[PDB]
Amino acid sequence: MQKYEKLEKIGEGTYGTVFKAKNRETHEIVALKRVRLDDDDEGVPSSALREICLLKELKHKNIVRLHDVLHSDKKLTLVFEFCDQDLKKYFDSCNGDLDPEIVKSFLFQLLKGLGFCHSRNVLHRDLKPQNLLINRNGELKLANFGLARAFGIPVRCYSAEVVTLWYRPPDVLFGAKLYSTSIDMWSAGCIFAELANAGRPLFPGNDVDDQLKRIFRLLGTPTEEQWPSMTKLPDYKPYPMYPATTSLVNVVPKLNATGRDLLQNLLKCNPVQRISAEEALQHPYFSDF
Amino acid sequence: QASTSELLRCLGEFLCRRCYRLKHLSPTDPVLWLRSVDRSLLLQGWQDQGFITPANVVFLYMLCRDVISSEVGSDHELQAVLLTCLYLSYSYMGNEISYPLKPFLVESCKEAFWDRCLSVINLMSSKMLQINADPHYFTQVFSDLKNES
Repeated sequence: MQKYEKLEKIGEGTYGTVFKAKNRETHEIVALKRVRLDDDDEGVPSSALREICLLKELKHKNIVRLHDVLHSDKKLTLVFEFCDQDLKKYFDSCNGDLDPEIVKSFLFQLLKGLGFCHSRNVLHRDLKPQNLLINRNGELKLANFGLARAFGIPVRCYSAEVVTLWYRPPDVLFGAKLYSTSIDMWSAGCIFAELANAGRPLFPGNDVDDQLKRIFRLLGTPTEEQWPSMTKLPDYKPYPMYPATTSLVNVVPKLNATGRDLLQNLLKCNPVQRISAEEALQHPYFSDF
Repeated sequence: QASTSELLRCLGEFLCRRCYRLKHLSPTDPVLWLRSVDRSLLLQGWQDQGFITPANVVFLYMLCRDVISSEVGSDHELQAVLLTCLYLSYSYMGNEISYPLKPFLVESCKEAFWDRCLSVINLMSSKMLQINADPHYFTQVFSDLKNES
């Protein structure tokens, strides 16, 4: 663009290419996500248009801010606030070793942003460390809404092919075609565990089957009484019954009993039982914060 | 009055009434254009099921009522604007990650298409979310569409 000077290419766009840039008029540093419109990758503008539609309606300190959208050349440019790094890179920077106060701050900010999305009837559906941006002020922002969607209108189904595998909840792994805000809450629990240990995925499954096994191996396999509809899900198949007795103490060593309790409320297999973002923010984990 | 075919006919009758300059427009014309796009996406492998359902037609009508000018000057222009609204509907409400431009493009000037998308989004982004968030609003739109016949 004429108003913006490109500084560096810094970005694994989720669907396009991200650049660090300077607004020539105000001297402010921003991030530009550029999208070719004379495509050869036919469907990209579609995701970008959806992200623009949603981000226009999602203005909160903990959601990445879309400032403007430009259309020039054969290019769509989204102008975003600039953030120095994502959580994935941040883990590499600190040897995966966060102070427990920063673990708490990061989870709190994630939940505030996520709670805001859910209260506005938007599911993120791709919550993972690379989609979490962090400032040098220590501010965390949910980003990359290209898989997100508004929810509420009567629909026959949603896609079960949502959420990066390692962050996908068991109901969706079992092919549930209807899910609610609970989908993101599971992913938040996964991120929480990485924050509270050494910044490595809790459940790095190789495929859907391995994914479910890793989850149940740690948390226990749900019984019919805990999750009556489980066996009725479209891609259900019988899993071993792993005991619900396995301690998480060493899985999340940065956490006290209070933190472990919140973690378990996020990582409930039955989506109906999963804590909401609003409820999580009222959890005693955040009381002295 | 709940079936897709009936609601689509309601939308077609609405567009004919809205676009008073289009003397030779048939109420089935918009239905043909919409169904054609949906069939093409299915056959070509872009989606496994059709997008055109009662709820999505209501969503589309909500866009059309605010975006489509009574002053549209040709059937071609109506098709281009309608298909822009349809493309935004697939993009926003569809179950696939993305959809190709080709089936929605009937104009030579691609830049006009993209400018139209952005203009519609600037106008409608709030209502696009509100129709999902507010069941009463969705009901109002649905009732309005029904009463278009």
